[PDB]
Amino acid sequence: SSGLVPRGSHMTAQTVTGAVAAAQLGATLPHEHVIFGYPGYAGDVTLGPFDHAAALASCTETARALLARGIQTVVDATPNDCGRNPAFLREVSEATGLQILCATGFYYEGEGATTYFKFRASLGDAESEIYEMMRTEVTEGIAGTGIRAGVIKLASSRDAITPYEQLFFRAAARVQRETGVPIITHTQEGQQGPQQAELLTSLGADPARIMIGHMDGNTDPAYHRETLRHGVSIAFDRIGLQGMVGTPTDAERLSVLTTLLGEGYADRLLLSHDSIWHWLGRPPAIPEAALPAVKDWHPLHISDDILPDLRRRGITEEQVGQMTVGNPARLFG
Ligand SMILES: [Br-]
Ligand SMILES: [Br-]
Ligand SMILES: [Br-]
Ligand SMILES: [Br-]
Ligand SMILES: [Co+2]
Ligand SMILES: [Co+2]
Repeated sequence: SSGLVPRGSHMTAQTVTGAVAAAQLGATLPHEHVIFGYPGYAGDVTLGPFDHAAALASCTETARALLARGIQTVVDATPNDCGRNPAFLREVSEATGLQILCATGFYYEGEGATTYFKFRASLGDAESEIYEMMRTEVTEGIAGTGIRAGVIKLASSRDAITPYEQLFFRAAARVQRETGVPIITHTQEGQQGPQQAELLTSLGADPARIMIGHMDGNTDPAYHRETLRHGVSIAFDRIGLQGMVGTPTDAERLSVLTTLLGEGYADRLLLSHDSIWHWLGRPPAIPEAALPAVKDWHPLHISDDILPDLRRRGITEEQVGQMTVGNPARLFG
């Protein structure tokens, strides 16, 4: 246990099929979405119903393809208000053997279903209600199913971590101190990474259990270095999603990544795609102009294209193993 180890609290990762030892996690994708729906998708149920058999077939096919790559674990980062379905994730996991951790949390103000908790906040202690929800889902289970969330998902807006969002950050810090559960986050358009790390650590959350995400959204490495100073991990977790409404290209992501790797930050860098295996609501109508922005946007892209490109650029087998196996084992295990 060299380096920065988690402050003895959580002893094993909690997956949708039960507890799993850190050493059993293996190569892991720290931020993906088996299924996902933007708030409102359920309102379009008549014309956009969930085809369970089709979704299970497509998702198990993806899980099998990941296992072929030696990826044994996926962290599903889907917020409670964005189509999270623990029971479905368990079906996919039981069917294939792929380990899946699910999340507890609400999305950022710009895209989440915010009305409910904004209302609860106007009436009383919304932070405490959110804390109770997170704590119960992490320690006891979700929706009475016994399936527990293995990570807390937090998300902030671009210009600030809004009052609405801070309710979740404060509740999550409290649950993190009590259980030691991992925290993963969404940052909007390459902003607030430092602010998130400062806020969570100042609230007492363990930096060794924190992964600030969507950091590939910023192409100035000083921003990543400022975030990393807090002792937290950062994830380039939308690899393959290029030029989509402002995101950098993978070439730009790799430049920052290789610069950080050359500066010895391998112990704090994680890689994922933020892929969606099966969309909820009506199947997305992909515009002909956006086809290139999503061509590498699937979960086999890091295994097949990114890792070999890092290796040929001088990144070592040990560094790749640290990012894809070592880091996840410590952060989620
Ligand atoms: Br469920
Ligand atoms: Br279902
Ligand atoms: Br609020
Ligand atoms: Br490799
Ligand atoms: Co996100
Ligand atoms: Co995501």
